[PDB]
Amino acid sequence: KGPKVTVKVYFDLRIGDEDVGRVIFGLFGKTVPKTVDNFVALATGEKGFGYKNSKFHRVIKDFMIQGGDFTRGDGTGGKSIYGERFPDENFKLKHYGPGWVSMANAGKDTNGSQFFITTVKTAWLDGKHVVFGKVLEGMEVVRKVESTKTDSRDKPLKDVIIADCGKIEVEKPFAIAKEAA
Amino acid sequence: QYERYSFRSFPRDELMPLESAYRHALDKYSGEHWAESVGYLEISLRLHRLLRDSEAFCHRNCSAAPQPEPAAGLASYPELRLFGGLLRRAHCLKRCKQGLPAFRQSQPSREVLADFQRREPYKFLQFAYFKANNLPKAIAAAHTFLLKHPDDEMMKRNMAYYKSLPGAEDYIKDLETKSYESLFIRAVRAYNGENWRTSITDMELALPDFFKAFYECLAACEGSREIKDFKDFYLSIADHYVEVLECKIQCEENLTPVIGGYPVEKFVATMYHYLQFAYYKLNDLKNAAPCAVSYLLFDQNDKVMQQNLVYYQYHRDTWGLSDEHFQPRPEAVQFFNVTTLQKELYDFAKENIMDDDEGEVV
Amino acid sequence: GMVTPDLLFAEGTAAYARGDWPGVVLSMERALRSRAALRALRLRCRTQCAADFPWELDPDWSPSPAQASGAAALRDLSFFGGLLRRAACLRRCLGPPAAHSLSEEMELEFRKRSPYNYLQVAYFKINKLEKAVAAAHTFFVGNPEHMEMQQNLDYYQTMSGVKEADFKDLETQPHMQEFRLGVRLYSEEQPQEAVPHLEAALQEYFVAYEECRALCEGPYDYDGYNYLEYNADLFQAITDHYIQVLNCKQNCVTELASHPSREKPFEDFLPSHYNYLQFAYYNIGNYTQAVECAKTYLLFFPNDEVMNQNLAYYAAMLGEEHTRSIGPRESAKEYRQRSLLEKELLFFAYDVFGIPFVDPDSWTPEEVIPKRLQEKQKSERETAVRISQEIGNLMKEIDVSRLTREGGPLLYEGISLTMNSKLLNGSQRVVMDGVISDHECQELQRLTNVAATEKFYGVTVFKALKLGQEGKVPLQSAHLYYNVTEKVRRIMESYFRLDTPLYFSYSHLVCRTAIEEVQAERKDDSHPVHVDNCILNAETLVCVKEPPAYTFRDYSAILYLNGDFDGGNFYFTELDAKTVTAEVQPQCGRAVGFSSGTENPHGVKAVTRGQRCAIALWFTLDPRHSERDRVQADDLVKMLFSP
Ligand SMILES: *[C@@H]1O[C@H](CO)[C@@H](O)[C@H](O)[C@H]1NC(C)=O
Ligand SMILES: *[C@@H]1O[C@H](CO)[C@@H](O)[C@H](O)[C@H]1NC(C)=O
Ligand SMILES: *[C@@H]1O[C@H](CO)[C@@H](O)[C@H](O)[C@H]1NC(C)=O
Ligand SMILES: *[C@@H]1O[C@H](CO)[C@@H](O)[C@H](O)[C@H]1NC(C)=O
Ligand SMILES: O=C(O)CCC(=O)C(=O)O
Ligand SMILES: [Fe+3]
Repeated sequence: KGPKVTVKVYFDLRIGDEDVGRVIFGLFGKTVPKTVDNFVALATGEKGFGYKNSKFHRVIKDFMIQGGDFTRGDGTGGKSIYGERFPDENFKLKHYGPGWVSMANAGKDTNGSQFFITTVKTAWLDGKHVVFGKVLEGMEVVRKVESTKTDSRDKPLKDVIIADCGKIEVEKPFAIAKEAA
Repeated sequence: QYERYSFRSFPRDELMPLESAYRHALDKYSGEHWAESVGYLEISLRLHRLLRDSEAFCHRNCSAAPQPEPAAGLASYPELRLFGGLLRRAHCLKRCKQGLPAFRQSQPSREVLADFQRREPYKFLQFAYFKANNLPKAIAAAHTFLLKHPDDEMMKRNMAYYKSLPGAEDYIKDLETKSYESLFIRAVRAYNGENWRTSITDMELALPDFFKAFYECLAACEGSREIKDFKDFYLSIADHYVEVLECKIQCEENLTPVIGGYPVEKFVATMYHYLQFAYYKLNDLKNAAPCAVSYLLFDQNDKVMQQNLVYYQYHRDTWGLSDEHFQPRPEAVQFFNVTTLQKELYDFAKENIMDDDEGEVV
Repeated sequence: GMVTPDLLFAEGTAAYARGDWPGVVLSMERALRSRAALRALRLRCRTQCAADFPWELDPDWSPSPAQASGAAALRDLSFFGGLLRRAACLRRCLGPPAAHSLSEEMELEFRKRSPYNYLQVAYFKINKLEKAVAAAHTFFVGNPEHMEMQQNLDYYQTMSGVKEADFKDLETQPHMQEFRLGVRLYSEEQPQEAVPHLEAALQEYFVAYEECRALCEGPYDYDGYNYLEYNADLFQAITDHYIQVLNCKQNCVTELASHPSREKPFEDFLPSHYNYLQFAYYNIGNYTQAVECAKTYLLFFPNDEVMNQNLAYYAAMLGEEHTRSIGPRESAKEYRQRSLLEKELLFFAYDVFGIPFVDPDSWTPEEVIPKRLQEKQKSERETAVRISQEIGNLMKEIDVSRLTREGGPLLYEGISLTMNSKLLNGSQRVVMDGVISDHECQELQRLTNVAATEKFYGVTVFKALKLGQEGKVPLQSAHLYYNVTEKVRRIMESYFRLDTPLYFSYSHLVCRTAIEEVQAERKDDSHPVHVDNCILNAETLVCVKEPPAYTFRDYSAILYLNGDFDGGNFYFTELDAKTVTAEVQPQCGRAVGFSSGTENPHGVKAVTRGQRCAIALWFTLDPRHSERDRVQADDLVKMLFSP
């Protein structure tokens, strides 16, 4: 058994001035709503501000890649559609392995607009962050950005830019497995 | 591992947290040391048995606590009465659990308890016994583990290897055994040996033991849970009980003895069938009729025993039978009530309360 | 169904920022409507689901011997079957549950009436002045210290198009608008127009009480990240949640009697209702109602002398048979009867489980408080008059605020007084030497170094006790930590001349390490200048006390454990965080104690090449905002060392 996906949002990454590929996410709009609704709204840019032309500001190797802060580039901003912060909904799902998306927070009940794509099984973050997605396709592209040259502050030397980001409708919610990738 | 065990006088030398003892046992097992690992694994088993015995003793006073009659004005507010009784029972439990030596150590995590209920340590125990020239104990541990997991290929290979050795053919014993199962086996042997009084006495001794074990197991299923959602009052205390009920449903089937590799289906019905036959063969119908009525109660759709009951009813003025010796025994009625109520509650709960946001992967 | 209010509020705020007046007015009105719609839906579902499935109580069912194992199971099954039926009804009625929850900032914004400020600005810019003055009056009543809205109301008053009765309040509860108006009419020697208003106030009070009691069945309140270590059984979790719900239901009598125009809730609300009613009825000429109201007031306070005199006068004027014929009102009887049982249950829970409860009523008899709880209240009362006598002697022997609330006994032997408040350039400041010896310095340092496996690690006393129980850290170190925390609490309470008992809020054993690989060009402090009560805004030289900050803390104390490092000095700063006022040098045995208000902004300098070990302690004077982990720690210590 596993959770059911309901929506699919896709990204189009770019390191430097060279196309790399496309990452397609699978979001659980029934297990944890109001967190998918934030991610979907920012992806399509319904309310003006969105993830377009954003940047990944933490490329910590063998741990995770974190991005989504569009207010400023240093990684200490970000606002959601429900004001500024909104509380954690439920910790039903865990970081089962690589390619699982979750909401990065700076305390308790401080969900904003920053996420991170897990790359190794982080069992010590369970019960602290809320997981709302899974990387369905393009698992070889997320590993391209991770192996880029980075300085001491974990900021990549070459900028990573989300060129495009949209949304694909799903006609029939299909379950997935809690294994990896 | 259980010969030198006493719940009251437990040696204070080996009182350690269960998790620490298990960790030391596993660490020494991986370090190619055998005797010390055997001792530590046995100590961990004894600690688990002590923990279960202590938890099954502090639920004896609290449940059997006749509540005092309250004031006159309190009778008009039922919610306050119910939850005041709940607070008093919780207070009694909390006070009682502070006096026992097994509750003053570091309590184990849920995954370790789940592993212990799955009889996992017995694999290590049998291998360590084998590597220490303890073939009878090794085969006993292998058989004990096989009793719970009838689908483990490695255990079949090991057990077949054990049978190949000479002499190791009559030491097949269960390390985790219960009194009622032994009493039932002795009663069955006596009944097959055309002995009636001994069989009747053994069955009548075995029934209350099974009921006591059943109610202790039911009481031991109301444990903690893992917090992952934050709902309202009723909606959150109606999920803890759903998990508790999922645990409770399997207590009846986790206690049934296994004979010949096949669990004896309809345990209580078989007990009452044996009792009815034995009582009838002695022409003591005063006790024979209620056993037949109870067997009807547990198995409604029968053929031969219904015609039996017809014979008893129509010929009631032949041996002497009042209108009261035609009703089931109170214990059978209570058992039927509890089992049917739990099944009905689970059937109702898995349609209106359980969430539907997970499916089957294809 | 109805979209979440916070999304609509965000849309309206954005529209206000851009300058789209129709957008902001539409969004704010939609948000205000949706909040009330959701509240009404919750109330309706809860009331209907409670009315559909009554508890109905268990029958007589004598226990009987030798059959007491299955009877308990049957009783539990009945109780949980009823519970499951009610839960199913609620799950069917409510629907999607994500829309009923919102952050604390949004709730605070809705409590302070900010949409009405936005709406009044928008309505003025839209030329709809009547609604503009209505919104301005609503906001002004919400916040009485706002002078700009008073000026705006005056400007609206100068321009024609309104009246004095045109002003309307759209947020205050109906039972509160009728009480004040009736009281004002009665104070103007006009009893004829005062009685119907007070009667309507009583009716609406009972209705609003029954409505507010049905909204207290909410989620359990874990202490931050303490839901990951929660190991309560079924029947303990049920009682924890029920006790919290009962506390919330009992804390509504102090919410229905509070108005934003005042800084203090009304005293004895319902008995005051009956007192004004009986006075007005006597003034009018109606006498049976007067004696009935006097009796139903003496029901609550049966030892009053003025009301007894009034009742005696009324009875003397009337006949004995009539005065014996009429009694109190039944609604007050039922209200008091239910509240007494709830109070009894809460006092039992406080006595046994150590869950605090502060009585919101003054008419509660002494027969509902247990015997052990009664002695503690007596000792707390005696120490209040002993401290008061000490203060009077100092004043009669005579900067007042620096002599009558400082200079305590310092009970424990071996403690000196290095610097008082005068030498620290401020008020409510102290520095003490030699609270603990060097052996305890080493013990605590090793306890906080072993438990670890700039940087930062802190361990609380409860976690230290649990780790000592498991076997990772020594147990005597945890016991010593417990003892030193209690000793510092007692010393701090005694020095500052406190009469109300001082409770615990938080404790923390911190350890700061400086990494020398990133020591090149570090121009920031280890701890920025802050205030433990407010949240600081140095741009305007003021703080605001809000939920994002722990506003319930009253006193602070810091105890140091070593003195071999570079930097790490503790310094006090004035309101603008640029000028140092005092500085202390860490050595173990030093205790820095101060009040955590806005008069003592502090900070920690940068730590380079060493370790800084210290214990940080914060105390409260409010028994409700106490530490919930100290009861469990005390229970652990009781059963570990004196079992
Ligand atoms: C349970 O413990 C209490 C503790 O005082 C005792 O009074 C009571 O008799 C005990 N119950 C049984 C059945 O022994
Ligand atoms: C218990 O079972 C008997 C017979 O099966 C039935 O008559 C009785 O009503 C049941 N009791 C309850 C409480 O369901
Ligand atoms: C007093 O008031 C009640 C109703 O409030 C009324 O029925 C009664 O007639 C009044 N008594 C007199 C003397 O007016
Ligand atoms: C802590 O104080 C108690 C006094 O109640 C004393 O018995 C105990 O020995 C003390 N522990 C340490 C480590 O000083
Ligand atoms: O450790 C210190 O000196 C100050 C700590 C403090 O004031 C705080 O934690 O708010
Ligand atoms: Fe501070």
